[PDB]
Amino acid sequence: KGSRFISTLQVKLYGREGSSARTIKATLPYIKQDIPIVIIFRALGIIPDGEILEHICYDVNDWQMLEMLKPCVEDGFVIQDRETALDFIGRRGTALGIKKEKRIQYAKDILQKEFLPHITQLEGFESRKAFFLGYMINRLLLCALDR
Amino acid sequence: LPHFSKDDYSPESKGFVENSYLRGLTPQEFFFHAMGGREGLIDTAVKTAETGYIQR
Amino acid sequence: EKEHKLRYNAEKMFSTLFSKFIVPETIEAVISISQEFAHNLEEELYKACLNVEKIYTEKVRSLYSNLKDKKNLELKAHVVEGKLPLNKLVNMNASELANPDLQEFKEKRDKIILENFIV
Amino acid sequence: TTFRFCRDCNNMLYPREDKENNRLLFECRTCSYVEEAGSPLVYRHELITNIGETAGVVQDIGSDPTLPRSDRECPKCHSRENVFFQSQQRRKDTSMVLFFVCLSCSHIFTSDQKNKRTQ
Amino acid sequence: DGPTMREITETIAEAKKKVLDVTKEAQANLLTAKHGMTLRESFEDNVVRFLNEARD
Amino acid sequence: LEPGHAADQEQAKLIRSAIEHTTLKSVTIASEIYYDPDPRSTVIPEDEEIIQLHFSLLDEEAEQSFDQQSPWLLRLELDRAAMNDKDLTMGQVGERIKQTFKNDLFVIWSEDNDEKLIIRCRVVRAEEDHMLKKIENTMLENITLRGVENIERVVMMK
Amino acid sequence: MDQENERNISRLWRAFRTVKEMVKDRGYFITQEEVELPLEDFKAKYCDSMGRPQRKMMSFQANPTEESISKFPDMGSLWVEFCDEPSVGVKTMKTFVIHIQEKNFQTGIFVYQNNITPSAMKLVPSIPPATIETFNEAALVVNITHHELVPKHIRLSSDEKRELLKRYRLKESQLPRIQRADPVALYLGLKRGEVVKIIRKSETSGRYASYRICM
Amino acid sequence: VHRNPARLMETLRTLRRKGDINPEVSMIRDIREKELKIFTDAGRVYRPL
DNA sequence: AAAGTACTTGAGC
RNA sequence: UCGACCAGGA
DNA sequence: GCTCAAGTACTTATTCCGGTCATT
Ligand SMILES: [Zn+2]
Ligand SMILES: [Zn+2]
Repeated sequence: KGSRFISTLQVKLYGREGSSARTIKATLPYIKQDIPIVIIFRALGIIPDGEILEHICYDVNDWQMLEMLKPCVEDGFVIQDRETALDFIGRRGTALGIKKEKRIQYAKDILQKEFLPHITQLEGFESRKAFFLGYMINRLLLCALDR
Repeated sequence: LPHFSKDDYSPESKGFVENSYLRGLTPQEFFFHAMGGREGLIDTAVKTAETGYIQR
Repeated sequence: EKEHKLRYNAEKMFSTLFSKFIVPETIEAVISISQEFAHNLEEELYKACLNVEKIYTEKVRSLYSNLKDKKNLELKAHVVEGKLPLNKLVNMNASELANPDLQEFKEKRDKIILENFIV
Repeated sequence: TTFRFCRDCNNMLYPREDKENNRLLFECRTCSYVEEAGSPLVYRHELITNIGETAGVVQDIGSDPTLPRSDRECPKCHSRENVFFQSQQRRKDTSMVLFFVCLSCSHIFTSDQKNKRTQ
Repeated sequence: DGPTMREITETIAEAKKKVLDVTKEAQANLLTAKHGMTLRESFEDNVVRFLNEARD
Repeated sequence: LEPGHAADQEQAKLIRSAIEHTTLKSVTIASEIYYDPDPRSTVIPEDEEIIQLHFSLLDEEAEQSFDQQSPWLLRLELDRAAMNDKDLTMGQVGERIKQTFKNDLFVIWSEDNDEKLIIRCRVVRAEEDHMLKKIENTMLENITLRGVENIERVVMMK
Repeated sequence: MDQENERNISRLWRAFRTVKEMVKDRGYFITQEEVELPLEDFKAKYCDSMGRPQRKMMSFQANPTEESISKFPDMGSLWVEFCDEPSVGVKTMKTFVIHIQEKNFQTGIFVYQNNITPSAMKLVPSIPPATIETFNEAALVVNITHHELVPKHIRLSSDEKRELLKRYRLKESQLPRIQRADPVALYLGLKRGEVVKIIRKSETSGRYASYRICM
Repeated sequence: VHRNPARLMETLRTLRRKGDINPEVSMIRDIREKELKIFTDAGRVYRPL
C-alpha cells in the first residue's frame, strides 16, 4: 500500500549460450542505459570484488558460478569508488542536468526511492538491497548453469 | 498433484486413466481427463479464427 | 631429398619399441634383432605411400602407441613377432590395432548406435 | 579453477608472466600486489558437467514428506531406510538415474548400473 | 462379461508391469536413446506406447 | 540411395555419416588453459608420452617449424564414446584444426587408443591470454569435422 | 591427402559431363559417346604428369546441328572455357572476351572454380550481338534437368512464339512467366522474351503442355 | 537468515494452528533450496485441509 | 498476433 | 436510434 | 568510408446471429 511503486527491475545475462564475454547488466527506473551489477554494488557501498562476489555466490568452492562472474568484475573495473559509481549512474539516463555535483545526488535518489522500493525506501538501507540484488544474480546464474 | 510423491513417472502419476466411463473415474483420473479435455476446447476455439482467415 | 632425413628419424622409433615391448615375450610364452625388424616396417609403410606417382607420419604413431600398450595388446604384439603378417599390419592401421578390452567397448557401442538411427 | 584475491585490497587477481624465470604470477590491478600461482591451470571450460546432480542435499533432507522412500540397503551402514530423488541437473538430455540418501549415516548412493562414482 | 472384465483388468495390469520394468531399466542407466532423442524422450515414447497398446 | 546400392545397408550408414554435420564442440568434454612455458617440454605429467611420440620423431622438419611458439597452452579433452560413435580419428580432428589456423597454431594430439583423448594447442609469432579464449570459441562453435552445414540428426529408413 | 585430389577430379569430370549435356541440349553437335566419356578416359586426356587436372585444355568449341539450323538459322557457334585459376582474373577475362570477337562466336560460356573479379564481369555486356554466360563449377556437378520433378523445357522459335500468341489470342503479359535466372532458363541460355514449352505428365490427362515466357 | 530452520518451522506452524498467526498466512519451507518464504499477502487463493 | 516489408543504424575491416 | 461495452447462441 | 548484419519503425489480421450506459 502506498500509490503502488510499480518499478520492475530487470537483471539480464548479456551474451548467448557459448558466445564470448558474458556480462550481467541491470535496468533501474528512470535510467536509460543498462548498468553492470558491479557498478550498482559499488554505488551501494560494496566496493571490493569478493565482497561483491561474496554477496552473489555464497559457496567459495563453486568455481563454475564464479568464472561466470569474472567478466562482470572486468566490466565494472573502470569504477572503483562509490562516488565514481554514483556519477556513472547519474550520467547514464535522465541525467541531462550537466554539472557533476547534481547527477551524483540524484543517482542516490534513484537507488533509494525507485531501486527495490519493496524492502524499503528509507535512506540508511544499502546493505539489505545489496544482498537482495546478490540473491537475484544468484537465481539468474543458477538457471544459466542449468541447476 | 500433491497426492503423489516427488519424481513419480508411473502411469497413474503422469495421467493414465485405467478405468472406463462405466466404472467411473478417480479424482486424479478426473482432473487429468479435464486437463486434456481443456486442450481440445482451446484448439476448437482458436482453429476457427485461424482456419476462417485461411479460407478468406 | 629432404624425404630421406624424415624417413631416418621414423626408423629410430620402431627399434625403441622393439626393445622395450620384446621383454614380456620371454617373461611369458636382443637389441640387434630389434634394429633389423625396425627397418622391416619402415620400407613396408613406404610401399603403402606414393602409389604410381602426408598420411605416413600418422601411421608411425598408431603402430608405436598400440604395439606398446600391454597387458591386453601384448597378446596381439606376441602374434606380430610370431609369424603374424607384418605386410598386413602396415596397411591395417585403424580400430583393428586397438586393445581386446577397447575392441569389446567399440563393438558394444557400434552395434548399440545401429538400433537407434535405423528408425 | 578455485581462484584467489589480493590481500590488502581484496580484489580479483589477474595472470602475469615472469618471462625471466618462466613462471606464472597473479597480479592485482587495483594495487602493487603479486603472488606466485598455485597451479598451472588458469581456465577450465567443462561442456559435459557433473556438478548439480547431488545439489540440495541438506541434513534436513529426510524431513521432506514430498520425497519418496525406498527399502534399499546403504552401502555403508546397511540401513533399509532412505529418501531418494533424480539428478538435480535440470538439462533436457539428463538420465533418470536415482540418488539415495540414508536416513542414518546420510551417505549418497545410486541405482547407476553403467558406472561407479564418489559424489 | 465378468470374464471379459477380468481379461481387461489383467491386460492393463500386465502393461503397468511392462512400464515399471522399462522404468527400472531406465533408472539403472541401461536404457539407450533412439537417435536425436533424449533418454527421457525415448523412455516416454515406449511408456505412452505400452499404455496405448493396452487401452486398444 | 544410388540406383544400384538401394538395399546396401552399409552404403546408407556411409552417406549418413558423410552428410551429418559434426562440430568439435560435440566431441569435447572440457577445454583448459595452462601456463606451460617451455614448448619443448610439459608441466602436465599425464601428457608426457604425447610429447614423446608426436613431438619427438618427427619434428615436421628438424625442427625448423619455429619452436619459439607461445607459453600458453589450450588443452582439449575428447569423449571416446562420441568420438567412436561419430567415427573419428584423433589425426582427422587434428588435421581439421591445423587446416583452419594454417600456420598460426602448433597442434599435437594423444593417439586414438590412449586412456585420455587430448589435443594440445599453442599460438605462433606483446599482450596475449584474451586472444586464446577467442581461439577456443572459434574451435568449438565454427570448425566442422564431418558433414554438410545445416544438416543435423540424419536417420536411416527402410 | 590423396583423397582430396581424387574427390576434386570426380566433381570436375561430373561438371564437364553436365556442360556437354547442356550444350547438346542447347542444340549443338555433341555425341552421346562424347557425353558418356569415362573417368579413366577423362584423366588420360586432361590430367598432367602429376595427375592434376589441366582445365585450360578442357575448353572446347560446339557447332549447331542440321535440325538446329532449320528452327534457328541465326544460331551461331559457341565457345566454352574452363579456368585453372580458382579466382578468374580481369586479365584472363579480357583474353576470353577477345577470343569470341575475332572468331565471331555467338555465345561464350565461362566455367569458373570459385569466383570472377567484379572488374572482369563488367566486360560481359561489352561485346554485342554476342552474349557471355558464367557458371560455377560446383553448380554444374549435378545436372538439375535430369531430376524427377523437372519437366521437358523446349525453347520455341520466334515463329513458334508468334503462333502460340495467335492461337491462344494472347499478349505476352498473359503468358505464365519464367525468371531469367531460373536454373532451367540458365541451362537453356534463355534470353528475355524467349518462350519455353513445358511438357509434363498429368494424373488427370497423362500429358499436359504449359508455356512460360522469359524475363 | 536462520540457523535451525526445522525448530522455527514447527514453532510457526503450531502458532498458526493455535490462531496466534492468522490462519490465512502462507508459510513454506523449501528444504532443498534452504529457504523460508512467508506471505501475509492479500489475494492468495487457498483451500482447507 | 506473430511475422512480414522496408528502411536505417551500427560497425566489421 | 448516435454506438460503445458487457453478456450469450451455432 | 562500403558491405552487411542487425536494429528499428510500423504495418497487418480473427464466420453468422439482448442488456446497460452516456450521449447523440
Ligand atoms: Zn591489491
Ligand atoms: Zn547409511
